[PDB]
Amino acid sequence: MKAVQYTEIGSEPVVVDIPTPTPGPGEILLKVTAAGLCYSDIHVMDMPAAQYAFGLPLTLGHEGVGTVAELGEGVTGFGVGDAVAVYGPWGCGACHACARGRENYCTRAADLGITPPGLGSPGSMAEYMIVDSARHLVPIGDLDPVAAAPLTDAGLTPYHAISRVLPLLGPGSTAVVIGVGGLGHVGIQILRAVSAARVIAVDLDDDRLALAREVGADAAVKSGAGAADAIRELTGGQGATAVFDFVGAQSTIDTAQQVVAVDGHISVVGIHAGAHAKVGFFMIPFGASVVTPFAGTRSELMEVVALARAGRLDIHTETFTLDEGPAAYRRLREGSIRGRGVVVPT
Amino acid sequence: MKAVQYTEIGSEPVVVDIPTPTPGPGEILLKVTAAGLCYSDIHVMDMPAAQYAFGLPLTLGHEGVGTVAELGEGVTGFGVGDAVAVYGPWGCGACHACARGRENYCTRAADLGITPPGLGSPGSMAEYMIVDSARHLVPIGDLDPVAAAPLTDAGLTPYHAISRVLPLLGPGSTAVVIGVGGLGHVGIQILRAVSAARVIAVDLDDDRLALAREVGADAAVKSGAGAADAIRELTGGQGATAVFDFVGAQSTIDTAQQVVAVDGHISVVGIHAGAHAKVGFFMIPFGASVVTPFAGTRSELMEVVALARAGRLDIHTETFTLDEGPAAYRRLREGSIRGRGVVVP
Amino acid sequence: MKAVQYTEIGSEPVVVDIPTPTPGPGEILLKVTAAGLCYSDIHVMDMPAAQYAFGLPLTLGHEGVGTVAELGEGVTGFGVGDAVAVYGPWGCGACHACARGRENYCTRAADLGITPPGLGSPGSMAEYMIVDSARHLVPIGDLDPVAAAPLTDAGLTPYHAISRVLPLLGPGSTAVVIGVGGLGHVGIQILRAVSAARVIAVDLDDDRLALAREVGADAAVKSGAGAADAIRELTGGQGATAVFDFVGAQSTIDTAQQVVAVDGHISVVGIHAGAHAKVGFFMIPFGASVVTPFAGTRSELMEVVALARAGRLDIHTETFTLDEGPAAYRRLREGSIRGRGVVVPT
Amino acid sequence: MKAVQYTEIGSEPVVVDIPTPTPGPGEILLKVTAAGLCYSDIHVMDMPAAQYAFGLPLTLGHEGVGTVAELGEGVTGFGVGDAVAVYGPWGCGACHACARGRENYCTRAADLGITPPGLGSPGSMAEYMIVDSARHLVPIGDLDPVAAAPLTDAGLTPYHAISRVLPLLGPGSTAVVIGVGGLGHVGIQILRAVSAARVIAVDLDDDRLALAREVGADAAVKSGAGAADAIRELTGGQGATAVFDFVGAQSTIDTAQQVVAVDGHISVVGIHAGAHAKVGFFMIPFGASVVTPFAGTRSELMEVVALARAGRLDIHTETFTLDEGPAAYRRLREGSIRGRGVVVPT
Ligand SMILES: NC(=O)c1ccc[n+]([C@@H]2O[C@H](COP(=O)([O-])OP(=O)(O)OC[C@H]3O[C@@H](n4cnc5c(N)ncnc54)[C@H](O)[C@@H]3O)[C@@H](O)[C@H]2O)c1
Ligand SMILES: NC(=O)c1ccc[n+]([C@@H]2O[C@H](COP(=O)([O-])OP(=O)(O)OC[C@H]3O[C@@H](n4cnc5c(N)ncnc54)[C@H](O)[C@@H]3O)[C@@H](O)[C@H]2O)c1
Ligand SMILES: NC(=O)c1ccc[n+]([C@@H]2O[C@H](COP(=O)([O-])OP(=O)(O)OC[C@H]3O[C@@H](n4cnc5c(N)ncnc54)[C@H](O)[C@@H]3O)[C@@H](O)[C@H]2O)c1
Ligand SMILES: NC(=O)c1ccc[n+]([C@@H]2O[C@H](COP(=O)([O-])OP(=O)(O)OC[C@H]3O[C@@H](n4cnc5c(N)ncnc54)[C@H](O)[C@@H]3O)[C@@H](O)[C@H]2O)c1
Ligand SMILES: C[C@@H](CCC(=O)O)C(=O)O
Ligand SMILES: C[C@@H](CCC(=O)O)C(=O)O
Ligand SMILES: C[C@@H](CCC(=O)O)C(=O)O
Ligand SMILES: C[C@@H](CCC(=O)O)C(=O)O
Ligand SMILES: [Zn+2]
Ligand SMILES: [Zn+2]
Ligand SMILES: [Zn+2]
Ligand SMILES: [Zn+2]
Ligand SMILES: [Zn+2]
Ligand SMILES: [Zn+2]
Ligand SMILES: [Zn+2]
Ligand SMILES: [Zn+2]
Repeated sequence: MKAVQYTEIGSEPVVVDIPTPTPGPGEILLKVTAAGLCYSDIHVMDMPAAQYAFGLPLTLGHEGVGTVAELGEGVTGFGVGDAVAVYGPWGCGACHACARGRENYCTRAADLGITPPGLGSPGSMAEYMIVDSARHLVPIGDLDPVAAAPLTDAGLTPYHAISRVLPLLGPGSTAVVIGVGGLGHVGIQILRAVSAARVIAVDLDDDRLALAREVGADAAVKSGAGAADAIRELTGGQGATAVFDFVGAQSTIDTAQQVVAVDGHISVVGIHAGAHAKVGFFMIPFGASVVTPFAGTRSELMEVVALARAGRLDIHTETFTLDEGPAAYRRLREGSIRGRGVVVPT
Repeated sequence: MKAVQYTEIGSEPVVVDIPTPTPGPGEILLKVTAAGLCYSDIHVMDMPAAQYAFGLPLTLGHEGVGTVAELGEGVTGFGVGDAVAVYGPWGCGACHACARGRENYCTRAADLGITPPGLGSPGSMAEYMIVDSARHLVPIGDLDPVAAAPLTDAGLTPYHAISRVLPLLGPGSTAVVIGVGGLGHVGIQILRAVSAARVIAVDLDDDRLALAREVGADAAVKSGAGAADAIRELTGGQGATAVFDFVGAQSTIDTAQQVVAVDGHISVVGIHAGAHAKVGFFMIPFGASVVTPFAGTRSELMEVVALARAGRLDIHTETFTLDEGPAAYRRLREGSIRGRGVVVP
Repeated sequence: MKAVQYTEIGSEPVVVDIPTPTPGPGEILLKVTAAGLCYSDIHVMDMPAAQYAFGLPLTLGHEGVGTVAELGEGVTGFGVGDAVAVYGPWGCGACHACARGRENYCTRAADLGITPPGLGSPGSMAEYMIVDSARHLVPIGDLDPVAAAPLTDAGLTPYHAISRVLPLLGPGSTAVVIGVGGLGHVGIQILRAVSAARVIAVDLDDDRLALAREVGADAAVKSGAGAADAIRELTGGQGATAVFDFVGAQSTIDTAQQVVAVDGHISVVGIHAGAHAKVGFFMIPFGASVVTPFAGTRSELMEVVALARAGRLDIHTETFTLDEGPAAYRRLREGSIRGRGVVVPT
Repeated sequence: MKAVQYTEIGSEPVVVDIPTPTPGPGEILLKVTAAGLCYSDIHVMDMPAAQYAFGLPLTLGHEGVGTVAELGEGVTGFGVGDAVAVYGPWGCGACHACARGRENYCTRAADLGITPPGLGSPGSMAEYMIVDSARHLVPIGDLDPVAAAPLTDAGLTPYHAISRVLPLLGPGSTAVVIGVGGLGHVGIQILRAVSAARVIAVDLDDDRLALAREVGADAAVKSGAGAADAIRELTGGQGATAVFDFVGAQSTIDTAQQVVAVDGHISVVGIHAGAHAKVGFFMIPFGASVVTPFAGTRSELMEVVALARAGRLDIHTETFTLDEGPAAYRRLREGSIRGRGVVVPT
């Protein structure tokens, strides 16, 4: 089968021919119908040799949707042909976090050698992929696979981040979304669907601010030195109830701290090495909590899929073939994908 | 009346004779029965002239309990003689936070000129004190005033900090308490009363570790460079579900970040200027939230009082006269009060 | 001043001339700009002499909006001319419930002689009204008073009922609204604004089903013996996550029990004497909680006002003069007000 | 192997000799170390032929602890000899409830033919028992099996019931526990461990009231006509914040409604056919919710085990052999087991 793999440290990923895998006991083989590109793949491929720990080669893609092609021995709960999304952040399934579906916060996974697809195990950027267990598949019914693939991370991650503080986001609240890319453009829509928050989007790029308004942002602010003051002018001086920072650069985190309300929240979702919030007296408002959330829970993925099925999420995508996978990663690097890149095999 | 006031920047507070105040409309005059000393008073008196904004003179004391002495015009809901605790962090009463009793997070109070007693308005370190409104009094019934005065901040603040994340602190959880002083020794007891968390106390001083064990800590370990490893050995490598840092120095915040569990919590309660948690990827576990909480809510003060009345809080105090107030502040500075200092007028 | 009062047990309310009140210390005099009619007023006026406890005469109206006309001695926080809504369910202000703004659940109010306007104290169906304390006023800014008056009960009560179980109403959930009148037509809109629940409206009257669809219900079905089966067909056999019953008749409560999901919720909001849910094993699904909520909290009223100001609530009203107040009550009795009746004094 | 089975409708269970089962793929064979008797087994054996649906014969016992004896094909995560408690209310593992560990509220289990051990599948009152999946085992380490077996239902069920409303049970709250048997005597202890609620225990039997005080009840009240007044005298007239009714007879539910506070909670946990709360205006306080909870969640079982391991639960038991199993059921019927009956296979 055809796959896109990271094969050499510091090199672009390549299209390869590798064996179609066979599912062992408990496993499911999917025919991949769509595989999302996430900017985290760029972080992974930019790691120096000393830090990179996912093994080579690595079939990329941790945003996967497919149809069940083959059931491993003992698997029930799915039939051949069933359309499914892959729950990405695999946990041990047994610990207290996993018992609540919070496999994203499993502390046993590392020691047990459990790695996610596209991030230590073979990913979805291939004609076929293996899933370890039935509990990591969520049915999507007749959802368009191209728009469904991003739900598994571009949807799941903002959904989880928002869910952690949803009780704060009542009528009269304001939520700031910083970074209107793959995650952020879905984040805006989740906020509109599950809360009555007023949504202010922030981006460097005017076309991304246009995208923000297209997907339901109430206001759009240019990122940079003026952003904090502009956001404060929009919130009447009180600041924003919650800031969801999908960039996570020091400058955006600083913006977030300068605008968050007393008893509000900053969610640092975007990853920029070294960047951090400074949470201490006189540096942040009283009661304003800060967290770096990770991925999301099993039930949260189901909820994201339910939003999509109800017509609440307009996922902006551009489609690529497997052959175009490396080109798509170059596009993601340069910031020229308006929303989420999605590879559609064959 | 006799009062203890901060009167000159950089100087020790002094015992003064000033007029007994008279309550205006809506106000209540209390005869103070106990006034707690909080280390925040030390922070206030150490502010340089450029930062200090509470006015001079300032009658100290933001931990106050008393008996109703005089009702201002229009006040009902209290009779003369009623024993009451003063809710300290006065808000506007009208905004969305205040409407939920969360006057500690009122953003309108500053612009309206509303300041708390002992921190801009006259405090409880005096024979009498004024309270602005009935909603800032909580009845304490027959609670011993000496043990009650600390409830208003030493109790309230940890109670609020713990309450923010109480749903995390189920059976099998671990809570670390750093700093077993006024706040911390009450924090341990609140954790034991309202959760099934295992409680690990941390302090510099071995006598404070003994205090921690006396008030129900499951383990008590020495603060400093070895504390993170010692705490991890106790938690089996998984770390602590929540860390309540009542010191808030950079070294204790660093300890907190090195021990907090995935999806846990750090509450930076103690105040040390410039100190901060560094909340970013690779610097803290996934899902571990960090906050600097402030004071507590109206209903939280009532709950603290209810814990005290039920016998769940053994408040360790040392009692001082008004005349000894300045000496008590010196004792607080040097760290020689085992628990909370309380002035009794 | 002109007022509408209940003056004789069993008789229609009457238009009267009574003294314009003067505010004592702590009180505020409002010039009433709009006064809502609630079906609870019908329940009150239908009480026999032995049950009726609100005193005669009683100026009706517990849904009040006005402008501050006179400040009593010592009142600050409001200026003359400020547009305000009256928080209805007055409590003691001092107990643990009141300290959280939950004056609706105050247990001390009765013993202290504290009664709400229109329900023991003089109401808003008059040119002027007294409010006991500043904490019972919420600013409405430039909101149209006619559409604002219903927020104080038609908005507040459903808002509170929904808020009690808002965490259940995630994506994929279904909420049933029974009774699309004053409360119900606002309840539908609150559900759409603060949740991603699919909303199924139920009413006896086809025109009310049309109203339900106009204000955003996803489906609207006829009440009665077939309603439970029709709702189950819409929910795929799993039943409804939550049922908000704004009728509260035995037949509607029975419908609610026959459709509620496992681990769901029934909120019995409507008042029909003797009617009750039967909460016991084999009579209701496992984990399905049932409550009779009452009014709402101070912060909830502020949130309702915030929804209205954000354009999320289209309040359907019909306007009456004070002189038409008794006629409006006859209209409410016969069920011919499409939404909420509102008296506008002048 | 020896087992205790219900074999004939209306007859006492019998000691039988049946084949030792062998684990199929995914299954685990446990050597049973302790098997709890629950009064629900009495309800099951009293069902007429027309209602009884669990098949005959049925190996009783849905409170099971054991050691891993044999691993089925594919099972890892447990080693032979590991001490484990069985999570009883088996669900499908895949639905939204199950994804959160809430298999107790699974709606798919019935249609998939999934039944719990002792309640449709073979139970723990045998020398060995099969568990369907690793996710239904929770490690107990060196916990005494006799005191551990009741945790799986006598602990789990009250724990779940309490957990549903734990935020109500702050300092100053009162919780009433009605019925100080298997469940109730553990319920008291959970309340003391996880809340600062004052606990009032209610029972018919003075020896059970003594047991209540032994396990930490603050007060003990004789059940019956005087109980409501006695409880109100203890709560100062305000009533009880929460009532956990482990009897669920009409008289105890009536007591519960007569004592529950405004904005409180009644949890009807005990099963008495036909008995129900009457939740309607004028029949219950405003805001007082009522539910019939069922079993508990996966993570709740882990928490119960954690309480036991921390020394917070003193489980009162009487031990029986397998041969004495039928005698133990007679003892349970007559109400002569002080706490929980536990069979220990030889
Ligand atoms: N925490 C998690 O679990 C998690 C999960 C997935 C992705 N991520 C991270 O989230 C981030 C976003 O991922 P993506 O795939 O959406 O990226 P993307 O490249 O699709 O989007 C980036 C967006 O941010 C904007 N942007 C860049 N710098 C900005 C600034 N200084 N101010 C405002 N806007 C700015 C860009 O214009 C673009 O709209 C990445 O760092 C990724 O690794 C985190
Ligand atoms: N956030 C708020 O709303 C709020 C409210 C009140 C007080 N505070 C702050 O809480 C802090 C504690 O106040 P207090 O009155 O309890 O102080 P205290 O002087 O009574 O107690 C300090 C305790 O901390 C211990 N300690 C000091 N340095 C330590 C270290 N590095 N590691 C471990 N233990 C250490 C001491 O040995 C002592 O037991 C102060 O900074 C105070 O200003 C905050
Ligand atoms: N719990 C509380 O705090 C609270 C507060 C306010 C009002 N209420 C009560 O809520 C109820 C609704 O009040 P309102 O002012 O909205 O009434 P309304 O008369 O404006 O609306 C009643 C609606 O219910 C519909 N209806 C009547 N019987 C029905 C049935 N069997 N099935 C379906 N629909 C039916 C009518 O067609 C109408 O659309 C009243 O009983 C009132 O007393 C309760
Ligand atoms: N909801 C669930 O998921 C669930 C789970 C397990 C058990 N149960 C049910 O819980 C109930 C209790 O089970 P158990 O095994 O603890 O029973 P048990 O026989 O061990 O205890 C019954 C206790 O209730 C007391 N009692 C009986 N009638 C009473 C009355 N009128 N007032 C006060 N006390 C009274 C008895 O004296 C005894 O102390 C049973 O009905 C059982 O079926 C429910
Ligand atoms: C490398 C990065 C992957 C997150 C993601 O799934 O996008 C992470 O593990 O934090
Ligand atoms: C000066 C200090 C006071 C805190 C306290 O009330 O103890 C603060 O405002 O943070
Ligand atoms: C009299 C009635 C008033 C309800 C309402 O405010 O509509 C009640 O209190 O039940
Ligand atoms: C028969 C009974 C079993 C409850 C239990 O597990 O004890 C029920 O299904 O409710
Ligand atoms: Zn990603
Ligand atoms: Zn795990
Ligand atoms: Zn202080
Ligand atoms: Zn305020
Ligand atoms: Zn009404
Ligand atoms: Zn009250
Ligand atoms: Zn049972
Ligand atoms: Zn299920």
